[PDB]
Amino acid sequence: GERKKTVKGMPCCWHCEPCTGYQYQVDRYTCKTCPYDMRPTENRTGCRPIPIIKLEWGSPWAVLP
Ligand SMILES: CC(C)CCC[C@@H](C)[C@H]1CC[C@H]2[C@@H]3CC=C4C[C@@H](O)CC[C@]4(C)[C@H]3CC[C@]12C
Repeated sequence: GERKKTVKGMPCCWHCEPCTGYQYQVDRYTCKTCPYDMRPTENRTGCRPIPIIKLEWGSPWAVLP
């Protein structure tokens, strides 16, 4: 769940830094950027649907109506 370990001139030892928040560790060397249709979960690998909210009957801004 943490990509972009960039290899130096020698292809043996790498430095690992976090990718972007909206990006993924889908592959070892690819940040996937899962689309806006669904939000990253706790682990940065694998997409997860966004929770949905609606007009709640107990909404504080729906008392006077
Ligand atoms: C007492 C209730 C059930 C009926 C009468 C409600 C009337 C008086 C209206 C007039 C203005 C209204 C408030 C206007 C704005 C807010 C801020 C919001 O973040 C929570 C609800 C709250 C606090 C409303 C509550 C209901 C309210 C006080």
